[PDB]
Amino acid sequence: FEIPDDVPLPAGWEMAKTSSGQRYFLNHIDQTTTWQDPRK
Amino acid sequence: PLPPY
Repeated sequence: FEIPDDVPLPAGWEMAKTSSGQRYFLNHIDQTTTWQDPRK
Repeated sequence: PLPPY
């Protein structure tokens, strides 16, 4: 149902850039990097 | 692919 309007990623998360020109999401909670967010 | 932390 449409997109919410609160926060893209929870705490311990850092949207950053990897590969060459794509924004990833540096997961600090479990040390990892995902292009999409766990909560949309 | 993807940056391995």
